[PDB]
Amino acid sequence: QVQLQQPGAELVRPGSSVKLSCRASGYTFTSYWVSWVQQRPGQGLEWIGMIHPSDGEARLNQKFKDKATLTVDKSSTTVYMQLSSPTSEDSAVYYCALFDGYYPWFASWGQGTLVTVSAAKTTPPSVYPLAPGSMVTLGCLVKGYFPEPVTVTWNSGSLSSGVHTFPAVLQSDLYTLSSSVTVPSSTWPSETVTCNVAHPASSTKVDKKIVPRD
Amino acid sequence: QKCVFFAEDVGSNCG
Amino acid sequence: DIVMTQSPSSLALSVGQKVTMNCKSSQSLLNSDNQKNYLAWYQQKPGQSPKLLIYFASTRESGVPDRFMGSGSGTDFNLSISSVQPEDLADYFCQQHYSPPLSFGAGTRLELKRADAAPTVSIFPPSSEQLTSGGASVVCFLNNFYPKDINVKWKIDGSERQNGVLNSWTDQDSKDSTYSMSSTLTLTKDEYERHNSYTCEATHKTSTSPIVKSFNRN
Ligand SMILES: [Cl-]
Ligand code: NA
Repeated sequence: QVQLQQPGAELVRPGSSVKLSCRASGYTFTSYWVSWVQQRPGQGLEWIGMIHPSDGEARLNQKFKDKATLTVDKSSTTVYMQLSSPTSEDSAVYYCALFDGYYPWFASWGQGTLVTVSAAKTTPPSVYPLAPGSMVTLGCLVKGYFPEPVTVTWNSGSLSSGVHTFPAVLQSDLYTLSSSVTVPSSTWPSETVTCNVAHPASSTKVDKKIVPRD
Repeated sequence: QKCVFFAEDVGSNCG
Repeated sequence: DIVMTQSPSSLALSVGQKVTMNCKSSQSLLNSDNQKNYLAWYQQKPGQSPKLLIYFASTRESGVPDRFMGSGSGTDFNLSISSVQPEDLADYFCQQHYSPPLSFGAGTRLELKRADAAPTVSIFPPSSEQLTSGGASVVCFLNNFYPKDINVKWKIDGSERQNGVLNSWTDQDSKDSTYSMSSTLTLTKDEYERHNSYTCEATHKTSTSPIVKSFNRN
C-alpha cells in the first residue's frame, strides 16, 4: 500500500526557514504529484501546491507563491516544502497528500506535521494554585512553559473524575495551561488537594498544594 | 503524466 | 478561484439518525463532456488526517460504508448518512476537484446530542505566588455544560473587559458528552490593584438569567 511518512512535529524560529519532509513509498515516485495542504488550528484545509518528482516541476497556489518552496530528493523518494520568513501565523499542521492516480482528489494523506513557530527555548512552567474567592472547584495555572507537552494530575490520580485539563494557548512564544478539579465541600479545605505538574522537556515535576485564603 | 484529470486545467500548458 | 461554502458548521445528532450536510460552490462543478460533478468529500476524526469518502459527488472510495451518500449537481451538493454511528462523529469537508487551485469548504462538525446541562462556573483570584512576580491572572472555569453555545464576559468594577482575555475549549467529553471552557484575564499587578470587583458572566440556554460569579479583593 501507499505510504507517506511525515514527522509528527517541527519547531521553527520566526524568520528562520524550515524544511518539512514527506517520504513516499508504495508507488512509482516519479510518476505522480505530491501535494502539500495547510490546516490552521480550528480552520479548514488549504491547498498550498504540488511537485512532480519526475523533474521536480512544481505548481503553487498563488497565495503561497512567495511563502513556500517545494523540492525533491529522488535518492530517498522524499519531497520537501520550505517556509520562508515564518511567523506565528504559520503555526499549523502541514499534510502531504497524493492524488488518486491522475484524478485530482486526495486518496492518500500523511499523518501531518505540527509546525510550532516560536523563538523561545526549553522553559519550565510556573505552577500557581487557584483557591476560590455543594461542590468546590480548584485549579492550577501552569504558565510560561515550552514546549508541549505538560502533564497535570490531582492527588496523583486519585482524582480522575471532576478533573478538566484544558488545551494550552500560545501567547508570547510561551504556553499557558490551566486545570480544574471539582470535589465535595466536605473534602476541601478539610482535606489535602494537590496538583502534580510534569514538564518532561525540562525534566521538572512540581507539586502545589491548594491552601485556603483566610 | 503531469496533466491531471481536471475538467479545466487553468494556468497550465496542458491544453 | 472556486469558493466552497459548507453549512451547517455543526450538527448535534443521536446515534441512528439520518443527517445531511450542504456544500455550495461559487460556480458549477459539472463537466458537460461526461456529465459528472467534480466534488469530493472527506472525513477527519480528531487528531487524525483526512480520509476520502466520496468523489465525483456520489462515488464512494473502496471500503467506505454505503450509509455515506453523496448527492447534488452544479453548485449544490449534500452529504448524508442514513444511520449515524458513533465513529462517524467527526469533521467533514467538501473539495472541488474541477480546476486548480484545489479548494475546500470550512467544514461541518457532527457531535453527539444529549440533555441540557447547566455550566458550573467558578472564579479564582490571582495567587500570591504570581502577584510577587508582578503578574495577575484571574481565572474562570465553566465546566460540564450543554449545548456548547455559550457567551462569557468579564467585568471589572462593573464595566466589561475583553482585552487580555484568552479562552480555551475542551472537546465534547467522551463520558458525559458535555463541553467545558476556560477563560483567563491577565493584567499587571498594578492594574489588578486599581479595581476591587472582578466578575465572570455566562449566558447559557439552561438559564434565563446570566450566571454571575464575582469576587471583591476586600
Ligand atoms: Cl516503493
Ligand atoms: Na497531489
